[PDB]
Amino acid sequence: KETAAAKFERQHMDSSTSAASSSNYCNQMMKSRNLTKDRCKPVNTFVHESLADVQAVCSQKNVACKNGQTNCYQSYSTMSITDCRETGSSKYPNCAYKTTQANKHIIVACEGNPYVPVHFDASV
Ligand SMILES: N=C(N)NCCC[C@H](NP(=O)(O)OC[C@H]1O[C@@H](n2cnc3c(N)ncnc32)[C@H](O)[C@@H]1O)C(=O)O
Repeated sequence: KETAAAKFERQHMDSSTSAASSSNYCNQMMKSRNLTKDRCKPVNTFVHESLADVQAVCSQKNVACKNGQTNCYQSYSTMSITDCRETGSSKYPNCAYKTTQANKHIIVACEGNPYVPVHFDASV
């Protein structure tokens, strides 16, 4: 059964420098990562850094999470990311996305032993 850490990897990790894809990065990735299965996940961030650099964020800048938890962490360096956000005409199961590429500081929530990212909180 998928661990919280595994799920963050499937949902958010795409280690590859930058978005690369055949047609439309978000439409393809949101499908392939199973984020269109039971509905159109409305917004999803992919991170294009190594797993090691992302995991490292759990010991970087401690910040409050959007939901009021205190177990979130902001990266010290900007990171390559892509934002996927569902278009207005998107309707499950015909999920369609707008692709926005960015280099920003990521904020992840981290949990467990070992203490690793389980949730993608914000980009700053
Ligand atoms: N709710 C926040 N802060 N973010 C949700 C949208 C951002 C989206 N992050 P995500 O898919 O990794 O996580 C969203 C889910 O995470 C739950 N969630 C919100 N705060 C959380 C937290 N502090 N820790 C674990 N899960 C949290 C939300 O209810 C959503 O179900 C992204 O990819 O950009």
